Amino acid sequence: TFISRFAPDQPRKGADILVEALERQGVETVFAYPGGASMEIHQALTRSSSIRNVLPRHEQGGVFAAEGYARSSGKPGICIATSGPGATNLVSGLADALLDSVPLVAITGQVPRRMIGTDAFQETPIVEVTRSITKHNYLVMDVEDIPRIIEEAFFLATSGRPGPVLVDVPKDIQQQLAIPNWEQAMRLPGYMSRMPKPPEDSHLEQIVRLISESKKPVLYVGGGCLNSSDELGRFVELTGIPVASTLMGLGSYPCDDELSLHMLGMHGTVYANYAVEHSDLLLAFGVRFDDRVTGKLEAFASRAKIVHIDIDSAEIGKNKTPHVSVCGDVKLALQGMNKVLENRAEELKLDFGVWRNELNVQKQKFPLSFKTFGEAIPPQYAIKVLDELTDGKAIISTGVGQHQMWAAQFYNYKKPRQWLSSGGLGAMGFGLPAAIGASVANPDAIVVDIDGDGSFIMNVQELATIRVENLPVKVLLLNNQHLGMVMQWEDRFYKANRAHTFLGDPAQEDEIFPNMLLFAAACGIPAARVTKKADLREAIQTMLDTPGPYLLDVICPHQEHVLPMIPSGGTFNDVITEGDGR
Amino acid sequence: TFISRFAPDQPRKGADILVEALERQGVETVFAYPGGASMEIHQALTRSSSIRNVLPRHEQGGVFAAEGYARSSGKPGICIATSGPGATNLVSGLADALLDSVPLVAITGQVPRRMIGTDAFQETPIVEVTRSITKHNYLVMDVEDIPRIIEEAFFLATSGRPGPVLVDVPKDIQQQLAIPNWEQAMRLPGYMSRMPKPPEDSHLEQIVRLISESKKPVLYVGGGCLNSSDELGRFVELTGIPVASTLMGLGSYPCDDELSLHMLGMHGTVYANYAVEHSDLLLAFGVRFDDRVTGKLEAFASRAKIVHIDIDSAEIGKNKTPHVSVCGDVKLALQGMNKVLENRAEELKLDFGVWRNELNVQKQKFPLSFKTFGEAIPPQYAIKVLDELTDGKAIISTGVGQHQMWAAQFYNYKKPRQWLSSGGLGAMGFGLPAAIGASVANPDAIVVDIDGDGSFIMNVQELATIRVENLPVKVLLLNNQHLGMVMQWEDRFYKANRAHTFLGDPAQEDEIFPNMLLFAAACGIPAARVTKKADLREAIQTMLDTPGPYLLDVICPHQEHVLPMIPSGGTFNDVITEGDGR
Amino acid sequence: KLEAFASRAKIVHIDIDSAEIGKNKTPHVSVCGDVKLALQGMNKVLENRAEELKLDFGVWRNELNVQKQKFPLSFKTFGEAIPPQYAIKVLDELTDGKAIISTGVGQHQMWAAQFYNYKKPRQWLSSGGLGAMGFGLPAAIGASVANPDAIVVDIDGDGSFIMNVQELATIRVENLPVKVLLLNNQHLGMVMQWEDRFYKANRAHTFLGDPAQEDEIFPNMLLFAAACGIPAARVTKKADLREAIQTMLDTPGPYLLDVICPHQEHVLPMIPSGGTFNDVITEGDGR
Ligand SMILES: Cc1cc2nc3c(=O)[nH]c(=O)nc-3n(C[C@H](O)[C@H](O)[C@H](O)COP(=O)(O)OP(=O)(O)OC[C@H]3O[C@@H](n4cnc5c(N)ncnc54)[C@H](O)[C@@H]3O)c2cc1C
Ligand SMILES: Cc1cc2nc3c(=O)[nH]c(=O)nc-3n(C[C@H](O)[C@H](O)[C@H](O)COP(=O)(O)OP(=O)(O)OC[C@H]3O[C@@H](n4cnc5c(N)ncnc54)[C@H](O)[C@@H]3O)c2cc1C
Ligand SMILES: Cc1ncc(Cn2c(C)c(CCOP(=O)(O)OP(=O)(O)O)sc2=O)c(N)n1
Ligand SMILES: Cc1ncc(Cn2c(C)c(CCOP(=O)(O)OP(=O)(O)O)sc2=O)c(N)n1
Ligand SMILES: Cc1ncc(Cn2c(C)c(CCOP(=O)(O)OP(=O)(O)O)sc2=O)c(N)n1
Ligand SMILES: COC(=O)c1csc(C)c1S(=O)(=O)NC(=O)n1nc(OC)n(C)c1=O
Ligand SMILES: COC(=O)c1csc(C)c1S(=O)(=O)NC(=O)n1nc(OC)n(C)c1=O
Ligand SMILES: [K+]
Ligand SMILES: [Mg+2]
Ligand SMILES: [Mg+2]
Ligand SMILES: [Mg+2]
Repeated sequence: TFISRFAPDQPRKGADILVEALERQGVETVFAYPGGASMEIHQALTRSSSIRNVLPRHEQGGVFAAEGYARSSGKPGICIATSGPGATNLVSGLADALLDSVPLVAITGQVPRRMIGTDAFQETPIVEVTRSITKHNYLVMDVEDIPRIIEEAFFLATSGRPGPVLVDVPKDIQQQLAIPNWEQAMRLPGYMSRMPKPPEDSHLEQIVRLISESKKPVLYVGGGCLNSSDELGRFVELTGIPVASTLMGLGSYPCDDELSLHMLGMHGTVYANYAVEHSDLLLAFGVRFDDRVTGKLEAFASRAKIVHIDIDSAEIGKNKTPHVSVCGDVKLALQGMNKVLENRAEELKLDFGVWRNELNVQKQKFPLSFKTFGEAIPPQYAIKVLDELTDGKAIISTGVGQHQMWAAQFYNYKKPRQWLSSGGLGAMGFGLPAAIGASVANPDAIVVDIDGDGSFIMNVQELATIRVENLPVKVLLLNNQHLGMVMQWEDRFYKANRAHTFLGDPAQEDEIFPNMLLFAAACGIPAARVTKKADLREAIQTMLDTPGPYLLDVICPHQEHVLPMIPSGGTFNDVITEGDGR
Repeated sequence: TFISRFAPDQPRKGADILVEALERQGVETVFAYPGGASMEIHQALTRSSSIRNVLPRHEQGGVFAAEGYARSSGKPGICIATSGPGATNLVSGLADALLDSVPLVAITGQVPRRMIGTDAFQETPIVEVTRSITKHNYLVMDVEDIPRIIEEAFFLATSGRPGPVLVDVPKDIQQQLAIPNWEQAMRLPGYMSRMPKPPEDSHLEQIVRLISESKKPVLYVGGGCLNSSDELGRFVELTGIPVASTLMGLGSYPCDDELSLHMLGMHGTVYANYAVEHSDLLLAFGVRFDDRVTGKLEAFASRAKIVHIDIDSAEIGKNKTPHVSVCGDVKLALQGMNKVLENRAEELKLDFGVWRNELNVQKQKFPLSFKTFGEAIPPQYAIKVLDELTDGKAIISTGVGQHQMWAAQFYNYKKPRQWLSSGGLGAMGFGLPAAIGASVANPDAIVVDIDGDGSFIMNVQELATIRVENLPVKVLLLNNQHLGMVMQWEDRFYKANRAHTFLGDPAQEDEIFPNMLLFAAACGIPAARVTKKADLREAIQTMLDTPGPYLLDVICPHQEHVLPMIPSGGTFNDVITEGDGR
Repeated sequence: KLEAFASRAKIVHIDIDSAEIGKNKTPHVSVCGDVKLALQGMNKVLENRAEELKLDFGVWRNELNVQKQKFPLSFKTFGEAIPPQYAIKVLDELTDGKAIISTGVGQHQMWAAQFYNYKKPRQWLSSGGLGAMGFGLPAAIGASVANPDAIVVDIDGDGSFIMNVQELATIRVENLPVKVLLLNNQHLGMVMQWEDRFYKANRAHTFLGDPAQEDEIFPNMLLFAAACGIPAARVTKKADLREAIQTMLDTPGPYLLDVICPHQEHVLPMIPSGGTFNDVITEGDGR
């Protein structure tokens, strides 16, 4: 039973109605940056004793924090911004959430209704701007629509394929007095009629049949499995089918496990891509056959009968055409298949040990590798040490680039929602704010932002947020003084011709620039720099053991290349295994 | 005669064609941040010896810099970004340029043509997203359309009412080899047929007639007059009509002049708003009757015959209905009227000395004012000292808020394009990057960013850009530890109830947080902090005399309110002249 | 050509749509509002200051009345053939200018506007901006329902009329006294006219009759009416025209009068599209 701060017959501002609507959705935390068109909402927030605001220093920091909050918890992330420049600053985060299917509700203040379309002060047609980069959006045109729309927004954001929903609220609506009706019915008849039914037995039996008839099966798991770790683990025990994961699905199956092929794709392991290449049965659970993974589609799993289970019908048959498909929750499909695989367990004689042996040979001949030069610090080694010292239980957010790939390759995530990273849009500056959101959602957890010097400085202002909110966010800054990923492509495809990839100061090219330590000191955040590999272990330990926020500046040689690499649009035969920029 | 780096019969990459197209437009400087979808363009830039790139640390920094470049020169500003997260990071700047009518060409890399619409890696439908916040945009679908589209984009951005134009270029187009045709004809038959003709004599004679029949005329000038300072000055000499300027029109008429009523509007001077209120003839040249200026439209210039000259027909009669109008270049209209006003100079007996005396009485009774408390530093006084020490010849960019209004009130701009400020959208974080663009465009000029601690930290990463590019950007940071403008509205309309407006650290509320000096030190930028009013003059002098970049942290009491103030939607009778938050 | 239009005039524009004020022609004085209210206000002033003002544009009116004598609306009469202009002029006389007139689109539409003197507004129903054929007959239906006691006449062309000929059924079933004055030139006249002046009279699918019997009137519109139980007749000689129209009016209920016209007629005068007043065509047809 919900308790309101207002009487059932007591008229209150629309802004107060909007906040209570959030309270009735179980919202405990918002990321809101005040402005003229949203002042009323911010006032209403202070009257709430159950909702806490985390003030960012930039709205992009706000929305990225909401994403980190969502990704690390499974709850919807909520961010609030003012009209105009506030709203437009959310855009990268909205697109980010849509591409990675992250549940998000974004609320923006708007100019009064009568002022709309007149090019008014701080006015932006944000609904028009964001229609193609949100799952859905709204323009509230009456105070009485607030309870319904808020309920619909949370429902749409969290159900089916999750995604961002934006609600635009005109200032006069916020100021209007009304008595809300919470027993309103949602107006989503089309969306609800197309909601996937629970998986039928006939479809599930067909899959189990294909498994018993295969000899080289491979699991291909992604973001859709983040809530099915238990079910998937049970499935693997009953089948013994090796698991390859996408960038978005890391941790769904334990990375330190024997049957883990780790990540597949452009920078996936040789043995993961091998498995898919030579498979005769491909179990695609919660994936979307993106080109980072497939490369040339005609060569991708060319020998396999393909099973695709997705909650979005639009994804089934989009790029790769499956032989067998199921449109529904992969969690329910796994449960159903587990029931059958156990009751008919000995009737079936599942044993892909010969196939697993073949893959384990590839794992020995072509494992993940890095080279150590003198006392210089290998970024791969740095991440591997972090894994050991945190016992693989840390929440890891990243920026985008080389360090991102290494963070995915050399850390073994035990559970889902430990790995927070921008995959589809691949937005730099994501790491630090996402870590903020994750730490708020998980106060007792070890939270580490593995960032690059390019990505880190993009939203460096959120260091202030971290200190003020007293969040124990650790920053593992891998500093190669470059935009590494772009620099790598220059080396392989443009004869190493540098085109604005150096981030330091050409007047003092051997000096580290900027001095990230002083960025931290500005925000009262303790920090240090390590350069010698011998001192690295103790330095990371110090970062972890020191209570509160910490910045560790890890200096790396920039000549390092992410390996292995399948060129864009290429095949497994085109995989690059050796070489750098020396 | 233009000289190409390629033979007329030599096939070259589309990216090389795009860069030469910029060269043929006279482009000398771009603000580009590299990414996968735009690597080809960046490669092509290095082969150019006439175009220089300024690498920002954030694309929003890039686009804001392009704006500052444009506003301070009258040339189009050019920014380049990669696909996806690069493109979306431009959005605030695009909206900003559209609302303030700033000439801008934005180029974004895009995924290959065949990949469009497939939710590909780093793909954003940026044309769809930005259609409502640009003057026009393009999606290049063939390499042979590049010369035409680039030419059209620059033409559209700089002609008529200036504005931002975005050109989206797919990666495969950049890589395709072709022989460009530069003699292509632009496909803009509609736009060109609606281009305003030069002002007719009959229209101009009607205005001059109204002037001779008036007794209380007032000039109402704005952004449209930025290229007519000479013509406008000549006009004033011949008429003796007092001048009121918008936030966007500052400097069109010299602020230190006797006939200057300074700024009108919400935070305009009492005597400027008085003049308009009691005028019988309102000469609206290059303005758009925004609500910051007019307040309640029915009360705005209720006794005046209104003359409106605008190059955009859609602006004439939008909010306020004029008696006489001219659709065309205000520069040409001024020239025509000057010719008549001089030939019929003694036939006309223009003498509004009685009206000017009435206004000068209001100027004595209600001048701009500030109070000095002990040794604390008045922000108004700080800006006034900067004016004296730079002799009013400095280029001034600002953030958004209280400091912005004070920068407009207490600095007397002699010429147009000294004043760079986000007016229509009012985007924070604009100041520092805009100063960067201005300094690149004007290497020998004194460039000063008058910023607030909220706005400054939003794009603080561009401090790195400043040092690396060795730009003599001065930062006058007015630090009140708050979001001042919002805090002011809290005091007057919400009983001073603080809702997330404090920017410091509540654990050490008397300590200045963050330490902006260390932000500068991180980027090797010399800096200092002043707290006592007695030391202020010497501190600013040091900032100016010190060669290169400099940050001056000016500590101000936060209780200050911007005055005077006409409440939103109010009239002249509702003007607030006294009070703060003490 | 906008640059030539009223090039010597100070322009006053009163419109209730602000988007229309300054769109094509830039006014010196404008009022955004109801023209009805503007007229009322100006009338009050023009009467109170009536003798203070000495308004007398008799010299200007004399100059125009000279042009009216030298260049009036005209048509030519060939033998016993029926001039469509004359047909409409006779309808005006016999209905005393009090009839509601709907039209199709084309030559007959222009003649209906030129040679009928409408006394009051909302007598004239015609598609102007879009200019949609097949408008006449259904519009007459709507007008007759709204104005049961009024004389309603659809002045239509054989191309426009047949486009929605099915509404003849509607007319009979609803027992509406809709009169149809069908001006039949066996062609798409307006298009045919442009062919004559701009394409050397090269016919491109403008003939509406049957090429196997090109002198026979096709289709037989009388039988269209008979199908829907609507009394009808056809007139060909100018001498019988007056009595035929009278019969149409005096006959209670719906009626179709098929008026046969020579197709060589051109709508005059004509200013070519995008032209000026100096480019006005005053003479010529397709003979
Ligand atoms: C520099 C860089 C390099 C990259 N290289 C790689 C790489 O080498 N390898 C790699 O894998 N990725 C790589 N990516 C990431 C890549 O772009 C995509 O983000 C990722 O591959 C797609 O993840 P996904 O296939 O698991 O589908 P997701 O984007 O995670 O979407 C989840 C899918 O499952 C469905 N789904 C959601 N919930 C359910 C449910 N309950 N039941 C059933 N279905 C559900 C959804 O409809 C959707 O189709 C890289 C990114 C960057 C920035
Ligand atoms: C916190 C804050 C407070 C503000 N308060 C105020 C205030 O108190 N007073 C104030 O004035 N502003 C204030 N503003 C700014 C305000 O929102 C607008 O930016 C500004 O008032 C509009 O400028 P403008 O009227 O000159 O037209 P502009 O936005 O500058 O546009 C120029 C106009 O002239 C036309 N034009 C352009 N070129 C030509 C040409 N060659 N010939 C003829 N016409 C041309 C254009 O079509 C356009 O209509 C404030 C902004 C902020 C952020
Ligand atoms: C906002 C933005 N701009 C540009 C890019 C393109 N981009 C860029 C410029 C990368 C290099 C990132 O540099 P870094 O220092 O943050 O990390 P690494 O040096 O490890 O690559 S990665 C990449 O794909 C992007 N993903 N996001
Ligand atoms: C990106 C963004 N967010 C929010 C606002 C709304 N806003 C805010 C939050 C202002 C206060 C700015 O604080 P400041 O420190 O930069 O300057 P002052 O303290 O002098 O006001 S001003 C204003 O209109 C805005 N204009 N732009
Ligand atoms: C539905 C439609 N199609 C085509 C046209 C173009 N059009 C055509 C084909 C006209 C000739 C109409 O023939 P008509 O018999 O109805 O009238 P006239 O012979 O008097 O011109 S008039 C004209 O502008 C149109 N206006 N409407
Ligand atoms: C924020 O912009 C708006 O909401 C706005 C656009 S038009 C219009 C009448 C309004 S408002 O309702 O009357 N609030 C307002 O002007 N302001 N102006 C401010 O600072 C100048 N603030 C803080 C407002 O709320
Ligand atoms: C940048 O994104 C794209 O341009 C892109 C989307 S789909 C597709 C086939 C391409 S690309 O032409 O083949 N370049 C590319 O993949 N990448 N990938 C990169 O890093 C992973 N870089 C730097 C690219 O250019
Ligand atoms: K930033
Ligand atoms: Mg780097
Ligand atoms: Mg401040
Ligand atoms: Mg005809």
